[PDB]
Amino acid sequence: MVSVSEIRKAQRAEGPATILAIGTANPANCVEQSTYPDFYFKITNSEHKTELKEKFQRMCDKSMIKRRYMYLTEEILKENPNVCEYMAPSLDARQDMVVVEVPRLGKEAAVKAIKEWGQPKSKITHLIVCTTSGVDMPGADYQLTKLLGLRPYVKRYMMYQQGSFAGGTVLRLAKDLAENNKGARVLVVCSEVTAVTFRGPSDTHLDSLVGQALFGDGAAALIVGSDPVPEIEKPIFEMVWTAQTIAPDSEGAIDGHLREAGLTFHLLKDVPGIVSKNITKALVEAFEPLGISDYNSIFWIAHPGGPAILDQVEQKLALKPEKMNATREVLSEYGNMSSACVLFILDEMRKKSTQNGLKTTGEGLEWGVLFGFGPGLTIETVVLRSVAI
Amino acid sequence: MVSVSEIRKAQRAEGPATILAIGTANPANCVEQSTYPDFYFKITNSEHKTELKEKFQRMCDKSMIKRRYMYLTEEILKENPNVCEYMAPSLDARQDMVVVEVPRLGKEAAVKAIKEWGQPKSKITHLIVCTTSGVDMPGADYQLTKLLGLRPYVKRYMMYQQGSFAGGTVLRLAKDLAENNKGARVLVVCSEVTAVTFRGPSDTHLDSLVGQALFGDGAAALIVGSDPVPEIEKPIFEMVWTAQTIAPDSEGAIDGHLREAGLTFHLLKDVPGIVSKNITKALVEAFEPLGISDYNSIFWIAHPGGPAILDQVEQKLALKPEKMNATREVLSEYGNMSSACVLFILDEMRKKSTQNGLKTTGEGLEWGVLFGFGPGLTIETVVLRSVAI
Ligand SMILES: CCCCCC(=O)SCCNC(=O)CCNC(=O)[C@H](O)C(C)(C)COP(=O)(O)OP(=O)(O)OC[C@H]1O[C@@H](n2cnc3c(N)ncnc32)[C@H](O)[C@@H]1OP(=O)(O)O
Ligand SMILES: CCCCCC(=O)SCCNC(=O)CCNC(=O)[C@H](O)C(C)(C)COP(=O)(O)OP(=O)(O)OC[C@H]1O[C@@H](n2cnc3c(N)ncnc32)[C@H](O)[C@@H]1OP(=O)(O)O
Repeated sequence: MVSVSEIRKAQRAEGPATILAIGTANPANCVEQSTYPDFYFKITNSEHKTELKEKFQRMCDKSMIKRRYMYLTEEILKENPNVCEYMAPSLDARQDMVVVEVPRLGKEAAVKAIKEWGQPKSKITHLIVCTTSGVDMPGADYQLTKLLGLRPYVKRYMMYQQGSFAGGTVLRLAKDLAENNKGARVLVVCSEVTAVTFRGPSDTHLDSLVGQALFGDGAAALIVGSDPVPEIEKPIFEMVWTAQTIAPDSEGAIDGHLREAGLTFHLLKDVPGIVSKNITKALVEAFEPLGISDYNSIFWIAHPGGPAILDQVEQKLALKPEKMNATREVLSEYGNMSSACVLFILDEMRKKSTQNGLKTTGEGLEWGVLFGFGPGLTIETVVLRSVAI
Repeated sequence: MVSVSEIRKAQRAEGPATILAIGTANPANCVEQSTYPDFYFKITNSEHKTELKEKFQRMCDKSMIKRRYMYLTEEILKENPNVCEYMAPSLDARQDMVVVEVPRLGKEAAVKAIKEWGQPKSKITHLIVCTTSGVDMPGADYQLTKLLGLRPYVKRYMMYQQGSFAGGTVLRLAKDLAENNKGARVLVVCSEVTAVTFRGPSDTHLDSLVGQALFGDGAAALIVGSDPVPEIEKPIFEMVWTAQTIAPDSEGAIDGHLREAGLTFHLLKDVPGIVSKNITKALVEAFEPLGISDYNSIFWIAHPGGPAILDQVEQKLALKPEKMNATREVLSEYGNMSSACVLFILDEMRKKSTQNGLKTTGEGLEWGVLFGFGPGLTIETVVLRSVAI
């Protein structure tokens, strides 16, 4: 009787998964980067560790971040001395913060993205929620469902404790959800709060110190779907091919452990050099099949782990300086927001290109690449195409 | 120049995601249910609590569980008194145990599945790993890549802190991964270890007391793929349709919080009646399109949260007593192993059907249903088609 192949032909979408809307949010508290070392040493009761402040000064001076947005305020840190210490039991206080903040911030971003899209929220068929800050049951995907008033049957993908490469990983997942299901509209939400990682300075874990110079909060939300309705929905970027890989020789480059003292990050190798050394290989796996080899001829999105990863990739490939502008603007204005970062980048780029009358949303170029970098050393690759105007 | 539609048509698979191999593993420590009450009340120094202990003994005797496999032994518990109190700082100790044991026990289940499949492990293109115990960076997905030797460019989906419905989630996931990607072969691994949730008794927290009587350890692994190679690969079940919903009036029915004291679970509503009240809705969403209304003419796989879930569903629907046989038999031999449990039920049903010479792997019937139940209160539905012989 019932035929599965008829069911399967009727059930699937036909074209490429497309980004149809993008919206972001950050916590109100703006933290200036120039005065941060003072603030950070005072609030962590470390003024006396004079030599360690000099090193953080330099790290912030070199970060290429102007400001960061943070849920943690001095009023909040005053109330929490165990979080200002380098290693004290604090996971219950940090979880109370981030199980609420993560979905609140996520909701902000998602309302934005849904207004842009224009279409009834009841048409949202799937939800991906991604965060590296805290875990809970029901997850932030269930909170976000309630907060936004999504249908209770929305199909949910909760991606918890992912790491900084996961803006790449949510795209890679939405691609297949959108593409395999006719009519599917996926609401994608990356929301990262560093309240779980903030800790005091320690002269014997400089790698934790580097983290403290760079990470910032932010959420980004996307509407993803295949076969857009022309002149009703508005394609921004199309996803064409994706990959995930683990660099050779990179065991321990980036690890993070959730413990009683919260999420402690540990940098045990040369991340800038490991990305730069393996990005060519990623490029040729993505573009060799498209016949493209000039990497200045595609538009770029690269998670800005730190400025050094960017310079060292730019140097290695001979990218023109201009290739990393969008990526650097996002790093300057918001710091490293982990998984959300690459999505703020995509907004930046598409906004600048439209604002400035370029021919496509990918800086006037046809084909583009987004890279996610994080624990494992993992590299996520998504190949994009822009959309005219 | 380059055609995205020609790429999209060449990239995607053609037929239904199909389950091609299933392997399971459990810790070697076998815990008998009949004597658990005495053992647990002794190892947690709670033998004065006579009324409570009697309460427990009625839960264990009604559980319909004969034994469970537990990584936690007497020797381990004796080096972790913090783990035997109801609420003592002990997440660091418990994480150390599960960050290692989850991947360890998944590897055992995966090797078994890979061996049944018969093909080179380098043809594994995607890996879904699911667990409610422990979180870490790089994740258990990374550990299992390294541990099994999969290619470094295996596409990973690390599902953390999911809970007990996530046997359905991982199949819903794996269906789109396999269907949208020509040649994709998805290794699926659910591995659950109750070391994060094990704790002593408290008379003001009987809900926690109930999970202590039911949760057990275990991992199950699948190979999922579309367009199986005829006579080289061997289909066991096909997936046809899936759904995830949140039952109405169930906020806080199952909560789980990861804290400095480990994973604590809270039952704030009536789980067995929420499930039973909402299970018919789920069945008509699933089977009305298929023209099927008789719920005894399909085969059944239900997450056994506890035996009252099963008996209340059975009574609501007037299921013959035998529908629930494979479910019940896994409950009896292993207890509630959270996400892994529904996968062990597929294995049991297909092994019994085959061993007894029935016509299909779904007990001789064509169509079946698999249900996952857990935090939300969430209901995961997967519609399955059996395979001849
Ligand atoms: C969320 C999950 C996953 C994580 C992944 C992605 O986010 S932490 C994730 C990835 N981020 C990174 O890997 C950071 C990469 N590093 C950078 O971006 C940059 O190194 C920087 C912004 C920190 C500093 O810029 P520069 O490298 O241009 O400048 P410079 O080398 O003089 O840095 C000054 C301070 O070096 C500091 N320093 C910074 N990183 C250092 C490192 N890995 N090893 C040693 N020292 C380091 C030392 O104190 C150094 O020397 P002095 O003592 O002389 O002052
Ligand atoms: C991993 C993430 C996801 C979690 C989700 C799914 O796994 S823990 C969540 C899934 N499981 C459930 O949700 C609940 C399932 N409950 C059951 O299966 C059953 O009630 C049971 C096996 C525990 C007990 O069997 P019975 O119901 O047949 O028998 P009985 O009623 O006499 O149970 C004995 C005692 O259980 C305690 N008890 C158990 N559940 C109770 C409840 N909801 N409200 C009140 N009391 C309860 C009582 O002590 C009762 O009275 P005292 O004798 O005074 O005799």
